[PDB]
Amino acid sequence: HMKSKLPKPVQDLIKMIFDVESMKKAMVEYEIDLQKMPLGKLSKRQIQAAYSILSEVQQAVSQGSDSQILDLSNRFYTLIPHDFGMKKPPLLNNADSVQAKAEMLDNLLDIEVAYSLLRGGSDDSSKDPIDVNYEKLKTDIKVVDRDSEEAEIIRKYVKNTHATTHNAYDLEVIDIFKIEREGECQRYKPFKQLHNRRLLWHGSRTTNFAGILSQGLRIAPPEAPVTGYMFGKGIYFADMVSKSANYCHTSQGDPIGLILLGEVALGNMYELKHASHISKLPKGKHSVKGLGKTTPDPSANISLDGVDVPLGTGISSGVNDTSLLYNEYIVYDIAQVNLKYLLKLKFNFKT
Ligand SMILES: C[C@@H]1Oc2ccc(CN3CC=C(c4ccc(Cl)cc4)CC3)cc2NC1=O
Repeated sequence: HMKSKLPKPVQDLIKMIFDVESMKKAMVEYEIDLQKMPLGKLSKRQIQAAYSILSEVQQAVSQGSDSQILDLSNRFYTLIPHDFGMKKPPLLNNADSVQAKAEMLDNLLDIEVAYSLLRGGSDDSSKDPIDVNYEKLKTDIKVVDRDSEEAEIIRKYVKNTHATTHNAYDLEVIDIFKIEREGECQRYKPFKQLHNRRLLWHGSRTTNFAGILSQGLRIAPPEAPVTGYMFGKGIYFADMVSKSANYCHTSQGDPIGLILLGEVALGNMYELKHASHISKLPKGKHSVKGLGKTTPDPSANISLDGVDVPLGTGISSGVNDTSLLYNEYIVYDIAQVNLKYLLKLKFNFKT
């Protein structure tokens, strides 16, 4: 084949995210039986059916028996075969059960997209599959020069926002990509001048990124239990790189991860200290801010192409009795996010 003219870092990026073995590895991590539910059998309608049962389970939890909880638990495992042998799976009887399975199903929606891109489309042996797969993403991906101002700013953001309670590892930036998803700037237009636009982190596991690049960040579907998420069904962001880096789920067994920087239009924030499982905002609000005990120092704010970058070192917010150590930001309209960069990071585990 024609061997591909993309920069090496972009080629390695494409390789990372279309890797089928990594998809399978995520699936066995969630304890999915690949014999009964293989990658090629994953479907949106089965995932949705499973979210519905999970909603039924949330119901029965909110209103207190181990009798009835069993039936519902079993129905969930019927739709998403798990790896338990001649079994009796564990009972899904609490809110952690519901959170953990909802998060798993969210992930499967991204994995199904990646796999379906990989298996739809056309097969031409005279083309580099790196080029073929790049094209499937409908995203322009550039290498940001190590020496530019934007790279300096981004590297300072990484450097200053690593939380002390997340110090079992530290981070090196391997590559910085400037990314532009087709149509997304257009989607963003009504928000592009809202007040309180901010450049924020979103980390995810590398097997989500084909999904994220091809479809954007998305909100969980109507079947998903709103209770499965601390601030209900929106798109979540952090201002501390280490908070988002934790969602990469890297390890000694795989210490390379990916994390996004997005322009997020926050406008009038609804400030909350504790769980609130909503699907719509009260009138007048554009986002939720989960108030952290620690914040990047407000006076160290820098502007990048007109957007605030909260890269100050962590100081006390002053906020008293909060469920959150660090800030969280949630929007409930996909159109309020314009993805700007993708970082590839090395995690150095100090354990
Ligand atoms: C700070 C922020 O917090 C997170 C919370 C949850 C995730 C995991 N993602 C997994 C799957 C998602 C998804 C996929 C497809 C659809 Cl259709 C809807 C939602 C979005 C959520 C990551 C983060 N990362 C953070 O940094």
